[PDB]
Amino acid sequence: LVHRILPVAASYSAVTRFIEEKSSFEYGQVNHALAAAMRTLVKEHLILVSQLEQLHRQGLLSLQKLWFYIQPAMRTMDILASLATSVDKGECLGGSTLSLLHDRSFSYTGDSQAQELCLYLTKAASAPY
Amino acid sequence: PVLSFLYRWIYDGELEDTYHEFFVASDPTVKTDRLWHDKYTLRKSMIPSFMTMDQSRKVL
Amino acid sequence: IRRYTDQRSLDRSFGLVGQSFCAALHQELREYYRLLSVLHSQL
Amino acid sequence: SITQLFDDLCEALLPAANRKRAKRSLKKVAYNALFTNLFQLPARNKILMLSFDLRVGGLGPKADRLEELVEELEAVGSVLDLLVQLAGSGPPRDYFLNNKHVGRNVPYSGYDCDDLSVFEMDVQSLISREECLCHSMIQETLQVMEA
Amino acid sequence: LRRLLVWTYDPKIRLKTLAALVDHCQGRKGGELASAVHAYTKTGDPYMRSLVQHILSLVSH
Amino acid sequence: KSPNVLLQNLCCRILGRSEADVAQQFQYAVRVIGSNFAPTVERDEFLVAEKIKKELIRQRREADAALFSELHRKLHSQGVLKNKWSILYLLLSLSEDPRSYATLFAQALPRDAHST
Amino acid sequence: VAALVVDNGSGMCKAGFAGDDAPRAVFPSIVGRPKDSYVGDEAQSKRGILTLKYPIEHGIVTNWDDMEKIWHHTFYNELRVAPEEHPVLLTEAPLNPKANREKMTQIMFETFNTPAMYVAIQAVLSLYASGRTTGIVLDSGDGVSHTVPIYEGYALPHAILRLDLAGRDLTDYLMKILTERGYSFTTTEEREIVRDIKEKLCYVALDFEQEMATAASSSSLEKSYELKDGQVITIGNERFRCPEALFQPSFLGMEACGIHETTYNSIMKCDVDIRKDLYANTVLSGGTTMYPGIADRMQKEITALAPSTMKIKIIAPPERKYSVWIGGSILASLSTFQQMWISKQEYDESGPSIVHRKCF
Amino acid sequence: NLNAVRETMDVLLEISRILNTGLDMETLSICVRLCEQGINPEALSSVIKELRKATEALK
Amino acid sequence: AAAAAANLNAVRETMDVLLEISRILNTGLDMETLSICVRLCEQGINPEALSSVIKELRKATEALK
Repeated sequence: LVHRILPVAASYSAVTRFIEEKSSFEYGQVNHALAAAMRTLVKEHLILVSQLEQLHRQGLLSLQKLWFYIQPAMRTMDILASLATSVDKGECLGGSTLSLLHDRSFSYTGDSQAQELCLYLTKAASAPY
Repeated sequence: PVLSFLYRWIYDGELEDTYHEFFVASDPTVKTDRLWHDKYTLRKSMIPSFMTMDQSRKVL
Repeated sequence: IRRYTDQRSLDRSFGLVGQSFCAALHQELREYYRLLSVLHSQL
Repeated sequence: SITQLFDDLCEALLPAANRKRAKRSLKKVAYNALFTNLFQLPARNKILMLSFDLRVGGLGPKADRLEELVEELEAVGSVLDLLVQLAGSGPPRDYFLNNKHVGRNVPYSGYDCDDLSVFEMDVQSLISREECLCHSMIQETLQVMEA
Repeated sequence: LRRLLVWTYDPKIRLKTLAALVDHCQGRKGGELASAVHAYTKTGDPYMRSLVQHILSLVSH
Repeated sequence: KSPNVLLQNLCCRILGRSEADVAQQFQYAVRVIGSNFAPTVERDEFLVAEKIKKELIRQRREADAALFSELHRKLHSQGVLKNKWSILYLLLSLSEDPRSYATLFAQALPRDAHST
Repeated sequence: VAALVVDNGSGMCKAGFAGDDAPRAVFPSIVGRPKDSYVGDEAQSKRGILTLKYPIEHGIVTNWDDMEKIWHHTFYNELRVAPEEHPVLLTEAPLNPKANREKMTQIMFETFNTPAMYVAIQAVLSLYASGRTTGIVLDSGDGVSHTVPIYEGYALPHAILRLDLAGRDLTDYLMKILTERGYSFTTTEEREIVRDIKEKLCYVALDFEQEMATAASSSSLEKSYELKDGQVITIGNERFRCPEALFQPSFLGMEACGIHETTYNSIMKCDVDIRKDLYANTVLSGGTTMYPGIADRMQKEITALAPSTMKIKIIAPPERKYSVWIGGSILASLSTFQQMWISKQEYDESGPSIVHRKCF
Repeated sequence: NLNAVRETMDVLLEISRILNTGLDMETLSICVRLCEQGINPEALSSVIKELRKATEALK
Repeated sequence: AAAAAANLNAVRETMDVLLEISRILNTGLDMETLSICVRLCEQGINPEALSSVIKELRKATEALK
């Protein structure tokens, strides 16, 4: 059960480093504003993990309950980590990264709760371009 | 998904499925005036059974 | 149902209809985990 | 039409399925209330009173929506008087909301910190609702065992 | 509250900006220091852009 | 009574007019008092007394600056008004010289330094 | 204690019961005899001998024994009516009858002998279906009416729009006015066919200039009433001739002013706390509200009566022919409707049988 | 003309939604048609508030 | 009870003490308006807000003359 929930930790890990690194003045204006927009979701993840430990101090939270509460995070980090690595390997280190967001946005047309997260990022990161 | 194709195709003549899924499959090439006669087929394996064939023809 | 939705959330080829379907399966399956926590609660 | 509107409004208020003479009883309750009342400050001002005590509780843009969504009826005063006099009665997210890292020409501000304990209370609401819901499920099937 | 990590997370962008503006402006003066921050106005990140637009609007006076 | 109708009556006293006609002004007032409602500034009274004595003395009306000191004692003797500060502050803010630095001096402490 | 009703606002009947949405017996007001005793429509078929002398006139009872004849009629002959076993409610003419009220109250006292009862004020009982406390009382069938209901009840009206015509009185005149329109409709046997011709095909009377133009100048003409029931030519042109009663005194058989302008004058001769406030939410019944569509000209005349019109609107329900009785049913069957209540020996000590003294 | 009445019923929906009334699109649609006859709106509010109490009391 | 007089008098006095403080400050307020303003301020409200509005509503009132 531990191994089943751990992929959200590695999913977070990869976007902390993405937000950190792609801030730097090499990478054009667009790659900054993408790394910028993503900070919001690290806050929300950090907020979540705070309250669960507060719960745990009361004794009122169990690993099976954690496996329930984590589920929106499991999806919403993986929708981001699988976007970061596509900008690393793609080296879309210019206006071309908007193509990767527009394609990924259209791909999630079926998925609503995942589609808004992707529509947010392209609505944000396109502003400098 | 299937209405997100249809409710666009009913107003604006464009389609974008990668792994094929919508029923009004355009064939490639034949971009000349012959487009009107030939270009848009009607994929019989993929009309969604909550609509009739006639309907899939009206939207085509 | 888990092994099915894994082998269909892996590989992109399954299409938009495939995605919305496994999204519905994840959502309707999500409550079954809630119930299992309500059970896990008992001593 | 006139009398028929009181007829089917009573049917709308009657619940979905003894579906027989109660439909007359309720009509008598309607007529009683109507005629015991009949024998015994315009709308724009009325709604501002509600605009305000919304705007103090939180939820300011909703209050803004209310007044802009009805300055538009200049081209229904009695119709509005229904909604205000019935206002209390009813049955008991965004990413662009309060987020400085996005948009174009955001001005200087420095730390809000209340816009963070706001955000931190939302997430506390979404854990607390799903704990009270787990309490309302566990009692239900255990009660019929213990009874 | 996440052992503070939630609250520090927003300061920790401003301080990283200022220390890295300081080490970049080190030793300059005058119009050579008003130029030295006009360098940092060229960035996508609108948060960092807001600080440096403000600080330059001071220094440009 | 409740703040909204009191605020309407306020409008109807400063304006020379009746209740239905002034509703755009009441709309403006609702927009402005709304949100600006919690205490913005930490409120205590040794300061708001000084900030008025100083203004009367500045006007060379130095006797009124000692009459205030006893009117304020009387206002405080009777035990009715529990939020004195606001109505002193309001009257101060409305005051007029019968005939600009403003930032070097003591000011109200900012309250943002605390959380709730 | 399921209450009955009478709804005789004119020469008509409406047997209400248990507060149901419509009266059961809806026959026009007639009695039996030259068969020894019967009801109106039953005895009206044997026209050689068996008839009635209009025991109800156009607006009120013709004699004191006609009320007891109506009591011994379908009020006891039909629909299992038995006033000793449950309450009943009586209608009234404008400002009520006196001798017929005393005789019908004596019938309710001793003959039908009901331990519970209600009486009078039918033109204001229409208000329970009009849906507002102020209003105008154009709310009766048959040969007479007067639109003077209330301010908030209290028998204090301001609009006083009576006339020497009514929703079925003008229909009976317009049945004979097909003969005045040149058609072959002067016979007594054509009064049945022209009652269905001049109340159906004579639809939507309008302004006088357009009605004069459409009769001969324009190609409107009449309907194709060439039927075998006694129809030669229709009353579609008589719909255009009906402004000679609705806007002229004597050109189409009336005595007062024309029915739009007379109502306008009687609504002008009024107080300010009512009438205008009554016409802000007033609503009709009977043959006036069940009219063929000529009420829009009256609404136009009501707009033209006062330049300060004060948003004058008058409603007219399709169900109005029953709603004069259904309004009674509501007005009697509330949980506090004892304003016009008469009863047994708790109230019969002063005598139920008084005209206007005890029952008030 | 007519679609102005449907969008009127969208205004008169959403404002009844934020005023947190208990109402639904059927009752709204008829309540405006009663108000067009001049019927008193406080009197309508008096029947509507008591009819929801009886509606529950039937269980 | 007598406490409905004893406290009403304290209000009669606290109101005209304040009518003095407001006239030494040469403010425009009549006796009534001051009573609205302190009724507001005793509920909890932020004085900066309505003190700005009072001058704005005055500006509108005088500018139409």
